[PDB]
Amino acid sequence: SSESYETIFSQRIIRDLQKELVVGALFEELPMSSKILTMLVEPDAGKATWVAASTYGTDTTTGEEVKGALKEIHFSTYKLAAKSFITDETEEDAIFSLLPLLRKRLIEAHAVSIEEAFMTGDGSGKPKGLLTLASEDSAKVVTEAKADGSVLVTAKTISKLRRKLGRHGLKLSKLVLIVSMDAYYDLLEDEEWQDVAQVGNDSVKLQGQVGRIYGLPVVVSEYFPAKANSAEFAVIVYKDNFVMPRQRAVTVERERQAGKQRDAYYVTQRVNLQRYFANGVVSGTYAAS
Amino acid sequence: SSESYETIFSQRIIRDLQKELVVGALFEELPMSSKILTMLVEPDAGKATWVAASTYGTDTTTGEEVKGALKEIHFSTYKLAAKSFITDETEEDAIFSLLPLLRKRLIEAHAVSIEEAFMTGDGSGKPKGLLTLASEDSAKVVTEAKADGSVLVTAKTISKLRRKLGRHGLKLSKLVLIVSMDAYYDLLEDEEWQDVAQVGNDSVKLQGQVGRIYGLPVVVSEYFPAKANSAEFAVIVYKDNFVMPRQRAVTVERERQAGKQRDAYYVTQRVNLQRYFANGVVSGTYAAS
Amino acid sequence: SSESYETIFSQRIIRDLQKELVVGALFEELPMSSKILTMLVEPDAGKATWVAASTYGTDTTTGEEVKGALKEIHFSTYKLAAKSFITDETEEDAIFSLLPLLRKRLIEAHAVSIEEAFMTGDGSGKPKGLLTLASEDSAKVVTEAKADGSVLVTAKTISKLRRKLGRHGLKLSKLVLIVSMDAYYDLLEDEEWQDVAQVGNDSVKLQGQVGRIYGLPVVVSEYFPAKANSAEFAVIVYKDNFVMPRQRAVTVERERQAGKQRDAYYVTQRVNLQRYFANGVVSGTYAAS
Repeated sequence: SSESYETIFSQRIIRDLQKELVVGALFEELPMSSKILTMLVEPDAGKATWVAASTYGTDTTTGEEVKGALKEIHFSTYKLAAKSFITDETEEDAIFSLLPLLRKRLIEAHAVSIEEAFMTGDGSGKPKGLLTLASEDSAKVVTEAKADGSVLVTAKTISKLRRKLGRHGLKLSKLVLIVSMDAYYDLLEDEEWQDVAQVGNDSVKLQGQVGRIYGLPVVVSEYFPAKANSAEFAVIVYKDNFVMPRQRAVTVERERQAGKQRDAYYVTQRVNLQRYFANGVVSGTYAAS
Repeated sequence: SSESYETIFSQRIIRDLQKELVVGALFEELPMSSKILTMLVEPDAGKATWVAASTYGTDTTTGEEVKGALKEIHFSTYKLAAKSFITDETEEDAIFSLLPLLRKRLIEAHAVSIEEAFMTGDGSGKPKGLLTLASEDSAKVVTEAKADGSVLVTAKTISKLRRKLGRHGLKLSKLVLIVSMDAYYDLLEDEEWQDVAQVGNDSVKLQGQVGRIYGLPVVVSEYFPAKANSAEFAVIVYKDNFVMPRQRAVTVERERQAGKQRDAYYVTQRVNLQRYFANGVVSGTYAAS
Repeated sequence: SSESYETIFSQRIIRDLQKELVVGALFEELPMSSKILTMLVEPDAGKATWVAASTYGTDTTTGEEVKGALKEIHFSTYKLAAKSFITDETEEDAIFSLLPLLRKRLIEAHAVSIEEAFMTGDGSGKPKGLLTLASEDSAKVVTEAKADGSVLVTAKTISKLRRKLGRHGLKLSKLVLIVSMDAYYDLLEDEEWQDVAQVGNDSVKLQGQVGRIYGLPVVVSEYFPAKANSAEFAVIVYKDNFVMPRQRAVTVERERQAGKQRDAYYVTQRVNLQRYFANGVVSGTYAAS
């Protein structure tokens, strides 16, 4: 029964460390059931939470006001499988000497691809990657870094970032920056630490990454191209939208033959990631020029 | 059925979850029953009690001696509702248990709004804003620290007020400091340790607040404006002044229809916030101007 | 008599403890029992076999997708010889137990050789060693130190090599620094300890390797050849790079003759160092360059 049902109820426990890789791999889990879970509902957007039941009934104007929100929350993943195989038909002598050994790895690059696409995705097949949202959140903000040539990615930069988001965001609570390595490359190994960067070690407090640019322990991760023109910087409020419609129980399907003298194990995934607004990130930019 | 009246005390123990929002909420017990509780007392703000029996009631100077008081101790609350939809209609395709998938959110932001209103409010409908309460007694001791950038009082004025109100308040009964994360970047990322400060664990034996200098386990959490002028500290005897005069358990109101492809949610919360005497609270400042 | 079986238990338990000599090597040991574990796959080097299976998997380059990746992962370990008879003519004096002194130091230098061989080894009969496995990748980098003159060498080295380890694992898991005490003579009695060099216990905290560099902890001692041109360092994530593919160990034959009457304790051992990737480590360098 090698590569049947004897281990596959535990590689998902490995995925219980893979999704626990903090490139950003939880905003909020949205457990589910069907194909799509839809709510047409209008989120806490335009508030009005409590009223005192007392003074001015919305005090004239505007009505709704700004959305709202309708879009909707027809929320839906894809099969984001990282289906694998080996040839079992080789190791066929009561082995069982591979059993985490051939995994913890599948589950890795599985998740690595997952957050890779979470920079480098869309909605197609994989959901949104944020560089797609970067180029379209109307905050490709230019020209920040001249980048890879006569550069000063400072924090007046990041001040324009934060004062181009805290609008739609809240203010420094929580809100996140997500960057490149090249960001915390040359904006570390320096005394800048511009208003801040360096490092704010801090350890422990909360989720704890690298840097603490205004306390924000940043996401390098980076699935960018360097090449001067991308983002490094991704200023956005973590605790707003950008939620994770992660759906279901993962069923790797250790199918057998399938010829080629091999056996094939269908490292599934059905999760998704999605927002709640018109806007989202502040995007670079940190451009060719 | 569903949002009709059934998941009920559910949302009350959810309110038990963010009763534990750790900012002002840990206060003094009060299941009211009338509209406004009114007590009467010329309170702890003047007398000077007890007799030396033979020796006397202190003749000419003085006897009244000031005010007083004849205010008196009426306890005036309002209500926190929560008005928002959920479509309890198109979604009927067999989940409903989906209520926990849908809920909390509003009761969350409800409570968020609640304690931010405690920081920021006007007295009316929400109670009085904590910085406003810092403003009206001029707990603003401008400008101890100065305008967001090399800002200079560690616990210095805090020890000044650990003598000033720390006097009709005391020392570590209760004594707290709500701060900013701008302020957390000041006096955490710290080396001192004045009494306690570093790193803000700090011994422990507290109540759960982020950082601790001296023996004041500290609120950061921060619901003011940052920017140069706010009170980035909050030196208040957290056991004397400012009780919550609550009313009841918050009742939720699962009215359904309320027509036209939607429904009707109300979550009537009547806790409050009220003090007694003059001033058992300082704060900041730390000031632009 | 002695020189025989009743020793071996009380001998291999001594081996069961310097088993834990951790003085360079400690991984997750692949156990074996046959001979070769040979695995017929290409590891993590782009697959990550993600699927939409749905949209369009970019019909151009390349497929697999890059070099290579099957080595193949063969694993027949290495029979490790130590050997030393004793005064095998004189526990006819029934000493039972001078060997509690008289043994174990054989396990001492035995394991001394083991770990040296492990981190400095040719490939053959052992497997490979660290600076040796450093020594074909051009991880000999340039020119962070300069011929042991102006050797005040900090962590900029470690910064850009940390960015080299900004790689495909994480940050600081594991990411280490098997070092030299002359490499410590750079950054012991440094005034910096810039990021961190010292105390690196720092409490004590991690394995037994105190001194850390952002958590890059310390293994010095009699491995690095000096005069600048070996590494000062061993910047390797212990996780992704390497495991131990061991099988057996001590099944020492305490054979007898061996002339002038002494007992051939023909000492056995079988463990392994072997890798997967292209790169697992850059280190130093720290060169005469």
